[PDB]
Amino acid sequence: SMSDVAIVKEGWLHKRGKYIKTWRPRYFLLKNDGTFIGYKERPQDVDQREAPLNNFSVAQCQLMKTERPRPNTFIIRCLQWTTVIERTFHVETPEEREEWTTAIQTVADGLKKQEEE
Ligand SMILES: O=P(O)(O)O[C@H]1[C@H](O)[C@@H](OP(=O)(O)O)[C@H](OP(=O)(O)O)[C@@H](OP(=O)(O)O)[C@H]1O
Repeated sequence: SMSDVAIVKEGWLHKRGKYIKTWRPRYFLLKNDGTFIGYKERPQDVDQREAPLNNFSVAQCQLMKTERPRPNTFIIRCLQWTTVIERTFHVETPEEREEWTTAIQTVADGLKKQEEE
């Protein structure tokens, strides 16, 4: 339950439009349970956390790193019921990128191990 109610990583990143190719600021939270919730601003109190901007599952995903159109870009491709969603993000260093990427992967491995048994 409670590990399964925790926050793995949170912080700001750039999120690119699907179609309108602009980077936009989002405060994101990586949850143990596999949800990835994003916000316009860093969610102030608890009450603000309850109106998110972005919401997807990242248990069952591919973590890909790219250097276009910006260095330290990454793409998350994650299964979402019957379809995949792909989302493109950006951070200032490859080391930040590598930390975000490794943390997402940590959440997914957590749950792949639970599905196995
Ligand atoms: O702005 P454009 O390029 O037209 O494409 C939008 C944005 O990328 C949205 O990201 P953001 O909401 O951060 O602005 C995204 O929301 P999600 O990534 O949360 O799904 C929309 O997905 P849909 O509403 O799901 O179709 C996608 O259609």
